[PDB]
Amino acid sequence: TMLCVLTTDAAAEPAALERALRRAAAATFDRLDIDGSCSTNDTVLLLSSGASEIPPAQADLDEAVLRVCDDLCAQLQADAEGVTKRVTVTVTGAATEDDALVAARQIARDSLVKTALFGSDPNWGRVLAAVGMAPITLDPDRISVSFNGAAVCVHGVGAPGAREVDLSDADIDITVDLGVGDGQARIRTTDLSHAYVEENSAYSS
Amino acid sequence: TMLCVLTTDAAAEPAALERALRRAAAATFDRLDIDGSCSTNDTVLLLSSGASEIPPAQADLDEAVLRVCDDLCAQLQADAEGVTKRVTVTVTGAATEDDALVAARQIARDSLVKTALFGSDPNWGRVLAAVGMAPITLDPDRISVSFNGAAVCVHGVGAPGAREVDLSDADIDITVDLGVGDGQARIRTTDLSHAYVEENSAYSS
Amino acid sequence: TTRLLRAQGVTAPAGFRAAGVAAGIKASGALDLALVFNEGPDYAAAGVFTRNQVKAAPVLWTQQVLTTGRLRAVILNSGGANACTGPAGFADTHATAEAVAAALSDWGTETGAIEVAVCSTGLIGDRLPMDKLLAGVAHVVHEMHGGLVGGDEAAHAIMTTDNVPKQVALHHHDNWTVGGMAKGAGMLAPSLA
Amino acid sequence: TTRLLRAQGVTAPAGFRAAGVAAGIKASGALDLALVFNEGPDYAAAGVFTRNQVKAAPVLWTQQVLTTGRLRAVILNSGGANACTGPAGFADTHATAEAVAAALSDWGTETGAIEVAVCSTGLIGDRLPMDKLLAGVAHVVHEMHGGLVGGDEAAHAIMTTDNVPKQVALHHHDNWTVGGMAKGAGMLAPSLA
Ligand SMILES: NCCC[C@H](N)C(=O)O
Ligand SMILES: NCCC[C@H](N)C(=O)O
Repeated sequence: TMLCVLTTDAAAEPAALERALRRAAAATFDRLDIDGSCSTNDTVLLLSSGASEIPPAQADLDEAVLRVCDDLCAQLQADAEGVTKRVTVTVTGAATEDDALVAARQIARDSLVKTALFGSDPNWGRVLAAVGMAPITLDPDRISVSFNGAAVCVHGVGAPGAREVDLSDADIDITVDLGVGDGQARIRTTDLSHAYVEENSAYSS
Repeated sequence: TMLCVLTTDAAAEPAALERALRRAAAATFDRLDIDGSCSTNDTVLLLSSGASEIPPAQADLDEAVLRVCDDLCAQLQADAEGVTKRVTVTVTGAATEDDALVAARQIARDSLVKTALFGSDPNWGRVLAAVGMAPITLDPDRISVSFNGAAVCVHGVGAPGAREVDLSDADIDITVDLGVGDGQARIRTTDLSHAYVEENSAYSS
Repeated sequence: TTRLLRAQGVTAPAGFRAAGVAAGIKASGALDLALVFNEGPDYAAAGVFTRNQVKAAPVLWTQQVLTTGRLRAVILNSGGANACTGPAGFADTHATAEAVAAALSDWGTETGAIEVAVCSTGLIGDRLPMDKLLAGVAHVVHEMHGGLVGGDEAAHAIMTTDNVPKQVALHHHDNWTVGGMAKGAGMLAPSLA
Repeated sequence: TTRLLRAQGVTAPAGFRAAGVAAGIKASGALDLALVFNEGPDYAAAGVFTRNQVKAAPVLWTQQVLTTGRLRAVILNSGGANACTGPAGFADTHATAEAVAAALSDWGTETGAIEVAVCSTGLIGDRLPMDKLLAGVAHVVHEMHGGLVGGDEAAHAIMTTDNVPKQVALHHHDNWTVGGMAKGAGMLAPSLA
């Protein structure tokens, strides 16, 4: 479960706080996916005391809430159950914005991607297996993948040196281009480790 | 990847084999879900030599192929990478049969359900969390859950005797009734264990 | 210059008190109950919630409360999600909202139940140990302050499987602040509306 | 008395030969090439394949082949998926079918590539070692027979991360038989059409 309380002494009406919370959550919380299990208790609350008596322009309210949520998301990612890799999955070149998000979630949730990432293996094949299952417009010929900047997959086939890519560092960036439009999306995830399994099986939580 | 070759000496034209195979595949392989990762190589083939010169009635051809595929599925489940629990997930009482299948797949694929099962933990909460995310007709007040024939949750709340069920045995049935129709379906799955993580992280496959 | 700062929480902006107490909900005796308190003048609020069709009582309650756009406070416990607990469970949530409202009226502010938001996290299917929780409410209302260590105790108290709390505050250059605490390490894939 | 029996496989029905050989595709030297051969008189076939939008060259080949409803043979390798290998990958599948069809013609049954189904399984992205594969093809056409041990070997040969093989055969009381082998232990969630 993810609980989140946001307080502000900025002055805004309920309609204005709703805007800032809905845009922020949609762009951050809705894109934080650690183990694919959505809980029965998730709440984000935005409270205004207005004690500064300054009413900001909407975009300044939006932006500020957005950035607070994002940073919380990063801290959440960094302290996920048994995390050893802070994985960001970006999908670009999709047919629509939604397609990209669906592609990114598909990759981030996949047991094989996550266990490969845990062992520092740049098993890019598993990434392509995963994304091929996403209910989106896809051309297996036009897919490219980079792990931490280094290309591992070029137009559907292996890029020279792929299996040599170093993934021993905690941070891992995955960019997947689908070359079918320009929709794009990013998901924060983590790996599937022994520590995640021990923690979720050794005791009731 | 799942590869399967079926052979038969029954006399039967391609269209006869096609019906048998498609019916068999839908009821068996399409309902085998070990780790939720669908391959790029999955193939099932059915060949006929006609060497018996006996053309069976189509229902008996269908039936024979189904029984063969179904037993193969059991074997596949029994030998799954790092398997400690042979898990059957049954959803009954759904609005339609597809909803039941979708609900059972949601349960079977969930990381917290699988890890609970690895730990022999009859955690019905985790099952409820998971099923709540399935895109189907659902009344949360009407759901019941049983492990190995023991009702641990009825009418959406805990049943007396719940956190006392013994799941130490390797075979585990989860049965979930939705109470909103007569649709039902059954998935074969397995637990998420240390060995599964180990096998998929220590080396490349 | 607009500075985004960690180790700073919900008490960073003005018009807010918070604390966190060991009510005894968690066996460990760790911090498990947290309050956030809007001090006015304004009482505006927005919320978004899990789209899961199994929604815990605290959520269904807080969703009703939030149709008014007003909040005086938020009470949050860990050591129990109070989910799948039926009519009685929903009543525990209401009795929490009411004991908070009362404890605030006895502290100095005229607060009723429909102004208090409720949140829970932890195991699903268990009932809250209410005599500890209600006693927690009295103690936490008594201990709330506007200082930073208030955001802290609170951020600490909402943790379940977390190893460290999650805090951030943005001090905007036009002299207002947005602060935040969050929790959650597992069963973590928000689908909010 | 209709009976379903394990320890029996693809050479249980009459009209089929099978074999499995070690080709050196696997660094381990374990079995990795399987052949299933239809002796006749009939050659009727049906196929279903992964609905994954990324399909391996063998899947692509075998889908075109099955539009005829006709098969004489299935050639299956472990130790490499031949997936995500592009046009060159497809050419390798074509050449496998072609070598299988040439070896069977030499052996004494006229066969074209279009009558040969090709399967692969293993790592995604790696190219197949063709010299080793094509040497195995020659070998396996020469070892194939209708004995149950032929089925066994074909069944062992298709294994990747499996520890035991999978075989079953249903003997129907009207004296026809359905036999079968399977493999797969991970990346296991078929969605077939
Ligand atoms: N191990 C996963 C526990 C999930 C629970 N909703 C919590 O937040 O503690
Ligand atoms: N451990 C995952 C391996 C998956 C692969 N398609 C195989 O069957 O070998």
